Amino acid sequence: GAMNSSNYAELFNNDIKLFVDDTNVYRVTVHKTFEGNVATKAINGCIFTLNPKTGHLFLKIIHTSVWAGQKRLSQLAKWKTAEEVSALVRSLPKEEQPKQIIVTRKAMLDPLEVHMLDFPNIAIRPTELRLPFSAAMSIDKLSDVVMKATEPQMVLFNIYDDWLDRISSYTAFSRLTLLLRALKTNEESAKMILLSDPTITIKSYHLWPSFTDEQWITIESQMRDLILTEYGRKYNV
Amino acid sequence: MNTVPFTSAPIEVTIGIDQYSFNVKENQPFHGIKDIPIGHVHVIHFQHADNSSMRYGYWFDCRMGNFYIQYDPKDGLYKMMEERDGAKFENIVHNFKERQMMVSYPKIDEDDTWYNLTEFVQMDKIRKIVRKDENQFSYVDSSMTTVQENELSDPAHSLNYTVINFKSREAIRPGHEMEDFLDKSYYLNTVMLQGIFKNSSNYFGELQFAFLNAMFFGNYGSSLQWHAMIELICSSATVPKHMLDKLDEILYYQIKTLPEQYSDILLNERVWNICLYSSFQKNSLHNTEKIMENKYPELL
Ligand SMILES: C[C@@]1(c2ccccc2)NC(=O)NC1=O
Ligand SMILES: C[C@@]1(c2ccccc2)NC(=O)NC1=O
Repeated sequence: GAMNSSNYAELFNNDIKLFVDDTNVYRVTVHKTFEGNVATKAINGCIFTLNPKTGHLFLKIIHTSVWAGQKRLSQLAKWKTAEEVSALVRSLPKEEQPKQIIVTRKAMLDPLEVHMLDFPNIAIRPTELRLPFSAAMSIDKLSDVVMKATEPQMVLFNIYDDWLDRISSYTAFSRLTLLLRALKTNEESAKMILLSDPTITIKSYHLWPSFTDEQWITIESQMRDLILTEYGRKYNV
Repeated sequence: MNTVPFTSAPIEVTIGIDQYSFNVKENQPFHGIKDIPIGHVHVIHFQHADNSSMRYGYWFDCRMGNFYIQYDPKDGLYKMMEERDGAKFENIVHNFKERQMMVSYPKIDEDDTWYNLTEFVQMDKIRKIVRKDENQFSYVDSSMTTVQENELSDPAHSLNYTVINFKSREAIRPGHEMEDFLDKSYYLNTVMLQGIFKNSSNYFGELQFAFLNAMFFGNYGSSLQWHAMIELICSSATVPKHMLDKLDEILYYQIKTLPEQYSDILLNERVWNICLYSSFQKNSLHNTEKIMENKYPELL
């Protein structure tokens, strides 16, 4: 059934699983028309499909042309997400296909179940965790490849960089969710924390800076402080 | 007008015949039911006074044979049987009528309530849902499960309703996933009507039989089937106009007949609110929406 705090270590066992987040698939800017009405303009989006054990991120870029001439785009977006996830699964060798797919929003359950009827043995699960994957577009290199796309495109990343050489996937996921929670709560502050020191760089083939173990502890503490702060600044505590 | 005689009534029981019910006391001199209208299926049903558990009964059509009821003290129930000796049967019935030992099927001469509830129900189709081919009548009870319930356990004793499942490969064309899930017309018209039922009359007959089983025996699975068949129509954007008009009449008489005190459990809140207020056909069931709003506004 649903994924929550009690069954959390299941994410890091050896059953292949994928998280799917659809929160950045259909993206718009809202603006005034010359007549003073309101209109939207779509911008490129992305499906965020993540293996939490390995860090493998299947970033399907959603180009604005897929919305042309379509109605009820927020509904269509969920079905397009499910179509693209189904296509990804079918593209993988049998031994790489997931045994479970966990959707971060419950409105993805029926679209994905219907698109995966051919895969009765793949479990489609919701989660009670409030995961911060919407903040993926605050990662500069991911935002860049999405906004530069001129056509539909799948781009593959490892969202953990090389961390698994030194830490477990439980710890790597905890670091990722802390970074993304911070970026979601105060993007400017979070990004200041991550880059303030110009001597720590981001390798060309990485997403995050090349922190030493000691520096990650400092970074991680600064992100907790930020989240607690904003939580005060927000609630006045 | 036909007759279903009873050998005797050894145990106290409430007997129903279609939408009517009466009490028979233990060893009361009761020898059956006369004046049963020809032209309709009928159901004769039972609830023992000592175990209100297990309502059970028999669907039959007197044009298909001479049927009677006899209590079996081993199996502990009133059993329907066929009498093949037509002269023996006529002799038995005439004696019981002369002695006035039978209740008369009510002859209220103004409305077609039973006709309206059984318009499309045929004994031949009942006998394919309820398989027991050596008898011309069909036994149903409160506990019998459906073939779909069994997929989610005795197959001989099951209700073989047509399986409807909105998240099934039968219901969803590859490449039309969103289209077919949000508008079930393909599944209704091509898969079910053209493919399985052949015509809307047979579809309505199974819908009406499921409702009657859900209401007379509190058969949970029949209730599920009735609602699934309603929802499949209401969730289709493209439905023949005559089918919508007939469905409205069917449901009207079903809601009209339902016991007021069984509404809470016999009516699925989600399906009815969806069907009357959200579905493609939300504006196509005027009679049904009006009786539902005046009789069960709580549910909505
Ligand atoms: C007339 C009858 C009845 C009529 C109307 C509602 C319920 C029952 N009374 C009775 O003893 N047997 C019936 O059928
Ligand atoms: C309430 C009940 C039900 C029966 C028939 C239709 C709807 C509900 N559920 C169950 O398990 N037995 C029932 O009589």
